[PDB]
Amino acid sequence: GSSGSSGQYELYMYREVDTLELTRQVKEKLAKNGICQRIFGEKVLGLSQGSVSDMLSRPKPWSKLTQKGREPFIRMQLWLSDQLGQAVGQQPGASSGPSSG
Repeated sequence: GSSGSSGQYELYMYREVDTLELTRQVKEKLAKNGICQRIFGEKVLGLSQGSVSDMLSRPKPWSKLTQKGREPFIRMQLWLSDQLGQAVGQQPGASSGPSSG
């Protein structure tokens, strides 16, 4: 009977989603936890820091996204429920400030 539950991307290979409400749900769940959507994009989604910014700010509809364009949105959809519980516990140790002298 009920057999999957975490809802792997194979559901979304066929069916459509509201990419605007998806990015919304994601942005909220991240904000509710003080997660920088940048580092989420970098690690979880796997995307460049500006590419994911443009994504979450001004997505395209599912109908525009090809399979390679849906990949980050799929990982977004999963992460909502799935949380992708590999591993947590490491910030990016590093920083810089400007200098001129």
